[PDB]
Amino acid sequence: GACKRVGRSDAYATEFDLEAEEYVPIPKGEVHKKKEIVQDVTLHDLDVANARPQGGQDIISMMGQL
Amino acid sequence: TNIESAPSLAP
Repeated sequence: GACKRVGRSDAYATEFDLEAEEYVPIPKGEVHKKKEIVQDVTLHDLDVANARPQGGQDIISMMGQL
Repeated sequence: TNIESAPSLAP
Protein backbone atom coordinates (compact mmCIF):
# COMPACT_ATOMS: atom_id res chain seq x y z
CA GLY A 1 0.00 0.00 0.00
CA ALA A 2 2.96 2.35 -0.42
CA CYS A 3 3.13 4.76 -3.34
CA LYS A 4 5.45 7.50 -4.61
CA ARG A 5 5.23 10.26 -7.21
CA VAL A 6 8.40 9.75 -9.27
CA GLY A 7 7.77 12.85 -11.38
CA ARG A 8 5.88 14.08 -14.41
CA SER A 9 6.44 12.21 -17.65
CA ASP A 10 8.64 14.16 -20.06
CA ALA A 11 6.12 13.68 -22.87
CA TYR A 12 4.55 16.64 -21.01
CA ALA A 13 7.86 18.52 -20.73
CA THR A 14 6.58 21.20 -23.16
CA GLU A 15 3.21 21.85 -21.50
CA PHE A 16 4.88 25.20 -20.78
CA ASP A 17 8.33 26.56 -21.46
CA LEU A 18 8.97 27.02 -17.74
CA GLU A 19 7.25 25.18 -14.94
CA ALA A 20 8.56 24.24 -11.50
CA GLU A 21 8.29 20.54 -12.29
CA GLU A 22 10.54 17.45 -12.41
CA TYR A 23 10.11 15.79 -15.83
CA VAL A 24 11.23 12.13 -16.03
CA PRO A 25 11.17 9.60 -18.90
CA ILE A 26 8.35 7.05 -19.04
CA PRO A 27 9.39 3.69 -17.52
CA LYS A 28 11.00 1.57 -20.23
CA GLY A 29 10.35 -1.80 -18.54
CA GLU A 30 7.21 -3.77 -17.77
CA VAL A 31 4.55 -1.71 -15.99
CA HIS A 32 4.18 -4.52 -13.42
CA LYS A 33 6.97 -6.36 -11.59
CA LYS A 34 6.75 -9.22 -9.08
CA LYS A 35 9.72 -9.74 -6.72
CA GLU A 36 10.50 -12.23 -3.94
CA ILE A 37 12.07 -10.31 -1.02
CA VAL A 38 13.22 -11.96 2.21
CA GLN A 39 12.72 -9.26 4.88
CA ASP A 40 14.43 -9.27 8.31
CA VAL A 41 13.32 -7.49 11.48
CA THR A 42 14.19 -7.94 15.15
CA LEU A 43 12.06 -8.17 18.26
CA HIS A 44 13.49 -4.78 19.20
CA ASP A 45 12.13 -3.25 15.99
CA LEU A 46 8.76 -4.57 17.17
CA ASP A 47 9.33 -3.05 20.64
CA VAL A 48 10.07 0.36 19.12
CA ALA A 49 7.18 0.22 16.64
CA ASN A 50 4.65 -0.73 19.33
CA ALA A 51 5.87 1.66 22.05
CA ARG A 52 5.43 4.96 20.17
CA PRO A 53 4.18 6.37 16.84
CA GLN A 54 7.12 6.25 14.45
CA GLY A 55 8.35 8.21 11.44
CA GLY A 56 5.77 10.06 9.37
CA GLN A 57 3.16 9.35 12.02
CA ASP A 58 5.02 11.48 14.58
CA ILE A 59 5.24 14.81 12.78
CA ILE A 60 5.24 16.93 15.97
CA SER A 61 8.55 15.22 16.88
CA MET A 62 10.20 17.87 14.68
CA MET A 63 9.85 20.37 17.56
CA GLY A 64 12.41 18.53 19.72
CA GLN A 65 12.48 19.15 23.49
CA LEU A 66 9.67 17.01 25.01
CA THR B 1 -16.43 12.41 -47.08
CA ASN B 2 -13.25 14.50 -46.71
CA ILE B 3 -14.21 14.78 -43.03
CA GLU B 4 -11.48 12.23 -42.23
CA SER B 5 -8.86 14.73 -40.95
CA ALA B 6 -7.82 14.67 -37.23
CA PRO B 7 -6.19 17.19 -34.80
CA SER B 8 -4.19 16.51 -31.60
CA LEU B 9 -3.98 17.57 -27.93
CA ALA B 10 -0.63 16.12 -26.78
CA PRO B 11 2.04 18.73 -25.92
